[PDB]
Parts: sequence; structure tokens; C-alpha cells
Amino acid sequence: QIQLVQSGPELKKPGETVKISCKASGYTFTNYGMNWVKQAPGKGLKWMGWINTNTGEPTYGEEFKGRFAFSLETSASTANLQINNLKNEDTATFFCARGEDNFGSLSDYWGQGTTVTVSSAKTTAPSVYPLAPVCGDTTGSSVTLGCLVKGYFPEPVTLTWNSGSLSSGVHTFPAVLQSDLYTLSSSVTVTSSTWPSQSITCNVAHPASSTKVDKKIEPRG
Amino acid sequence: IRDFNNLTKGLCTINSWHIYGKDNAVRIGEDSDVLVTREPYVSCDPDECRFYALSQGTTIRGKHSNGTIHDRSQYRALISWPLSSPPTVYNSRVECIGWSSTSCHDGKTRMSICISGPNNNASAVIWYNRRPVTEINTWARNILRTQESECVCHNGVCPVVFTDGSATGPAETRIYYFKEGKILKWEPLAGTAKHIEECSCYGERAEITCTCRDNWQGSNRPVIRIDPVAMTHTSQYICSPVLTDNPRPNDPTVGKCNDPYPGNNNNGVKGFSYLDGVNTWLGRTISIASRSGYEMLKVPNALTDDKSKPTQGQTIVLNTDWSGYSGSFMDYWAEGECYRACFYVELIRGRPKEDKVWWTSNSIVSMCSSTEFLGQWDWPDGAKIEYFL
Ligand SMILES: *[C@@H]1O[C@H](CO)[C@@H](O[C@@H]2O[C@H](CO)[C@@H](O[C@@H]3O[C@H](CO)[C@@H](O)[C@H](O[C@H]4O[C@H](CO)[C@@H](O)[C@H](O)[C@@H]4O[C@H]4O[C@H](CO)[C@@H](O)[C@H](O)[C@@H]4O[C@H]4O[C@H](CO)[C@@H](O)[C@H](O)[C@@H]4O)[C@@H]3O)[C@H](O)[C@H]2NC(C)=O)[C@H](O)[C@H]1NC(C)=O
Ligand SMILES: *[C@@H]1O[C@H](CO)[C@@H](O)[C@H](O)[C@H]1NC(C)=O
Ligand SMILES: *[C@@H]1O[C@H](CO)[C@@H](O)[C@H](O)[C@H]1NC(C)=O
Ligand SMILES: [Ca+2]
Repeated sequence: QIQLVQSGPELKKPGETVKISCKASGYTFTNYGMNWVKQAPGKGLKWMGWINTNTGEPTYGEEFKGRFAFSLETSASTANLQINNLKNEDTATFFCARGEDNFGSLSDYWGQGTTVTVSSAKTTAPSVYPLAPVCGDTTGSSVTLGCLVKGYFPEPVTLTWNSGSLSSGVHTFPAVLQSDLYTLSSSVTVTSSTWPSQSITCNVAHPASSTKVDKKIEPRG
Repeated sequence: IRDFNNLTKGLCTINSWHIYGKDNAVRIGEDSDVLVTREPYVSCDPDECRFYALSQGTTIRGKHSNGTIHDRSQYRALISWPLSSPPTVYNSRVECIGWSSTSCHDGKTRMSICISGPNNNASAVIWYNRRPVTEINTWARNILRTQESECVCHNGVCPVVFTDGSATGPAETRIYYFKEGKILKWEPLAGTAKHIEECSCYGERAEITCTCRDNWQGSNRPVIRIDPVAMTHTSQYICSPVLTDNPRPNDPTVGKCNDPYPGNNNNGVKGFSYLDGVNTWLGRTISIASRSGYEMLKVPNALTDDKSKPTQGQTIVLNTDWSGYSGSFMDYWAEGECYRACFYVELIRGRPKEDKVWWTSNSIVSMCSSTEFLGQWDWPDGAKIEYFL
């Protein structure tokens, strides 16, 4: 029924501009205006303003009057956020939310979020390494094995074990940034009957750098 | 007319609504001397229909408009001014002093009731023919209130619903039957209705139907149907799942005819309905949490069916604009085979959602039925809270 689907996440060096789209589905655009909310990494949720999708008038929160500009491709049921002269402390996630009423006191139905990472760092493609055990039966007849996806910018990265056919007993850890780039890993635990016998592969796509890697975890023991 | 009015016709078919009156009070009152009002309504004499509302004793622009969020003070009065003029200092007429009212014309002249006083010693005095005839002191010592829309008369008898007592609980509701401003009889609320507030009424075919407000547990509205000839009544709730109070829970699939529909507690908005079998239309805010937007939906047999869903509808104020109180009135002295159902919406403006200014005030939109299916527009109060800064 109602889907607000947002653009994908961008990287932009300080000073640039970004236009984040919010494409609305399921309701009549015109009778429900749009709330733009900023959930900053640590800080929590903040109302950025509301746009009257009927007249087109925006309200900005005082914190947001200035570099921020709401607009709408009415015609296509899109609302957009534009942040000009990007400041480094604008990295965060922005949600368009539908406002139930006049002014948007209620956000029923929120979009997925578009995350911006303001950064002068250059995009780096990752290094994916098959981390196969020097055994030590990791729990009764279970072998744990892993994937270290090192040195990329920016995040996200999509790590699936064997096309996502392996879902049980995966742990993919959050990436961490060491100065300029990211390190991410994921363990998968299979039974001794499933490996080295069956082929476990760690498939890594870094779409910012157009990387898609498939590392077979070779037995190497 | 010079003879008592008798409700001898039935409603006309409601197939869409057409604009009857528009104020533009707040947009004009930015430069002219318009009075701050709230709780509007419309009522017709044999002679003219006039807009009616509770005033606050200051003009929008004067410095004394600060604080008019407040409901009752001793500077409120029930005034009257011509259909579609703004409530000006210079063309308004005070019917009485008080902070809750009802007023109606019995065919010969009119009854106006204002209620006043401290919350624990309030009084109602009933004016008949611009002279004070009878007064009634409080009976449950907690804000004696009444309709905030017109009463309806049949052969001189005009039932008026009053509530005194908590708004968050059991209160004491009584139906009074006045004639020529004197009390013929009165009775306690009888029926399955749990609480009564701000009834909106109309009459046809010798029966008066009021749609009211359950402030204590309802999201569906109590209906009181009064027999002005035997001077008795019954109360029930609208059976329909199309819930019409505000705030409200999301509309269910089966409603509740004899009980409050559960969800929002201790809140509400005044609202109306024309309940006439298949010819039933209901009004409600478009928003579920706020007084924004206003639509009219045709829900046949809504009163009695707990599965009634809308079959036609009409948008009166967009959900991107503010609405507020609504109520019913009819021109009973209009010529023709049936009665043309009309209603008004109060368009509230100011505090508290638009707190940049310090007043709360409102304007009026009213519509009346047609049998044509007419095209719809929407009808915004229209002022920009930014030009008053
Ligand atoms: C020229 O003018 C004509 C005349 O105006 C125009 O034609 C009219 O157009 C109207 C709009 O299309 C049309 O109204 C609709 O009629 C249908 C019947 O087929 C009726 O169901 C519609 O009412 C629902 O939808 C509106 C918005 O579309 C809602 O605001 C309303 O509340 C109704 O939906 C809610 O309640 C229903 C009952 O419970 C639920 O089924 C529904 O899910 C929904 O529930 C949610 O919303 C509630 C609050 O909004 C909330 O409380 C609840 O909990 C849920 O969250 C609507 O009235 C007229 O019938 C049609 N009339 C004629 C004569 O044709 C025409 O468009 C104009 N032409 C041009 C070219 O512009
Ligand atoms: C008004 O109606 C009552 C019965 O409801 C009837 O007895 C009375 O004579 C009527 N009078 C007029 C002037 O219509
Ligand atoms: C009225 O408005 C002023 C600002 O216009 C505000 O500071 C004051 O507290 C308000 N109340 C009263 C009684 O003045
Ligand atoms: Ca209620």
C-alpha cells in the first residue's frame, strides 16, 4: 500500500550539493504532505520541516532554514531534499516521512533513509580474503569460517555467503573506519559435513567501485 | 412568519453539496476590525440566515487578542452578523453574555441561551425575544455547557441539550423543553449513550435528531432523537465503522451501536450528521489525530448497520488545511417540497498549532445539499500566519 522509497546513499566532498528523492506510493500525494527528518549518527531523531504537497510551501525547522531546500516533482509523486554547500557535519541519514495531518505532527509511514557521507576521501575498492580455519573444531562438529573485506571507501558493501543461500549462522559485523577506509568481516558456521565437501563462497559487491568478488574459502589446512 | 413553525417536511436528497456561505474573517481581519470568535454556527429566522458565534471581546489585531486560546472568560458574548460578512465590531449584534450558547427561532421570534459564570456556579439565562425570560442555575457544579449550534423547534417547543459535570467521566446531561422561553418539562439522558457534549441537531417530520460528542470514551458519536410533541427522547451511537469523532482510532470493519467505540479517551470535536436511511451523510476531519481537513461521506444506514461503509463522498477542506467544529442548520422557512440540509465547518486558526501568533480565532465555510451531483472544490480559511508578525 504506502511505500516511500528513497534514493541510494551518497558520498560528497565538502562544499557540494545533494538532491535526495522520496518517491511516494499508495496514497494521493496531494492530501498528505512530507516531513523530512535527520537521524544523525549519534544524536537521535530531529524534524527538519514539512512541505505542503498541495500548495508547495515548505516550513523549515530553524536549524535547517538556509542550506536546506525542499521541493517536489508533484507530477511523479516525488518530494526532494536538497542540501547545498555541504558541511562535513551533515553526515547522517535523512528519512522522508509522510505527515498524517496538516504540519506533520504524526509521521505514519516513513521511507527507508538515504545516508550521506560528506568526505574528501576517495573511493577505494575492497580486498576480500577467505579466512579458512587452522581447524580447532569450533563447537561440536561445526566449523566456523570467514571473510575479511578490507580497505574500501565508501560503505556499504554487500556480503552474502553463497548468493544468500547460506543464512543460518552468519554474523556479518559492522564495518569500522580506520582513518580513511573500512574493515568488515563475517563468520559463517557450517557442520563438518557441509565443508570442505560443499563449496562455501563469500560474495562481495562494493557497488561504489563496481567490485563484485567471489572468494571460495579453500580448505587450506 | 407570524405563526409557530412545525417540521412538516423530510429531508431533500443529498447528492453533493454546494457552498452556501464563506466568511473570510481572518484574511479580512488582518486589516479591518474583525472580532476574535470561536464556536461559530448559522441559524435562520423566517426572514434571514445569519452567522452566529462566541466572541472574545477584542479584534484579531488588537493587543488584547493575546490569550484567546481560553475558552471561557467574562468577555465572551454570543453575537450575530449577516451571512458572509466577517464578525465586525460595527455590524455585529450581541444576543447575550456568556461562554456557551444555543439559539433558535420558533417561527414567531427567537430563543437564545447563554451560559456564564465560574466553573462551579455557572448559570444559563434563556432570552426569548431579546428579553431575559428564564434562568437556570448549575446542577452538578462543573461547567454547565450546551449545544454551540442552533436548537430546533416544533409548535413552540424547542428541546435543548445541556451537560453539567465531568468531561472525563459520567456527567449530568438533561434535555430541557422550552416554549416561549419558559420551561415546560425536562428529563435526564436516557438511552445507551455514555456521555453527551455539543449536540448538532436538525428536525424533519416532527422529530429532532441530534449527533453529539462523546468526550469520555467515544470515537463514534451518540445520537439523541427527540420527539418535541410527546417530549421524550432515546440515545444510541452511530452503528457505522466509519468513525467520525476526532481524535479517533483507525476505522474498524464492524462498529458498535450501543457502546462507545474504544480507542481515544478524554478528547473530541463537535460534529454533525444527516441520518436518513440510504440518504445518510456523515462529516469528519480527514486527519485522525488533528482538526485538519473535512470530508462528507455518504454511508447509507450508518445509524443502524454495524458494517456501513461510504458509497459516495465530498472533500470540503483539504487535509493540508485546518478545520475544527462542525454542526448542522436548515432553512426551515425555505419554500419547497423538502428541507435542504446544510452544515458549517469552523476553520480554527492560531494557537496552539500555529503558535507564532498569540490568538486563536476562526472563520466559517457552510455548504447546503443539492440533488445535482456538483463538482467539488475545497475551501481554505486562507490567511498567512506570516503577515501578522
Ligand atoms: C469532480 O467532482 C466530483 C464530485 O466531487 C468528483 O467525484 C467524486 O470524487 C471523490 C473523490 O474521488 C469521490 O469520493 C470518494 O468516494 C468513495 C466511494 O467510491 C469513498 O470511499 C471515498 O472515501 C474514502 O476515501 C477518502 C479519500 O479518497 C478518505 O478520506 C475517506 O475517509 C474514505 O476512506 C477512509 O474511510 C473508508 C471507510 O472506513 C476506508 O475504507 C478507507 O480505507 C479510508 O480509511 C482510512 O482513512 C480515514 C481518514 O482519512 C481513517 O480514519 C481510517 O482509519 C483509515 O486510515 C471518497 O469519498 C466521490 O464519491 C466522487 N463523487 C462523484 C459524484 O463522483 C470528481 O473527482 C471531480 N472530477 C475531477 C475531474 O476532478
Ligand atoms: C403544528 O403541529 C401540531 C402537531 O404536531 C398541530 O396540532 C398544530 O395545530 C400545528 N400548528 C400549525 C400552525 O401548523
Ligand atoms: C501575551 O503575549 C505576550 C507577547 O505578545 C507574552 O509575552 C505574554 O506572556 C502573553 N500573555 C499575557 C497575559 O500578556
Ligand atoms: Ca470522542
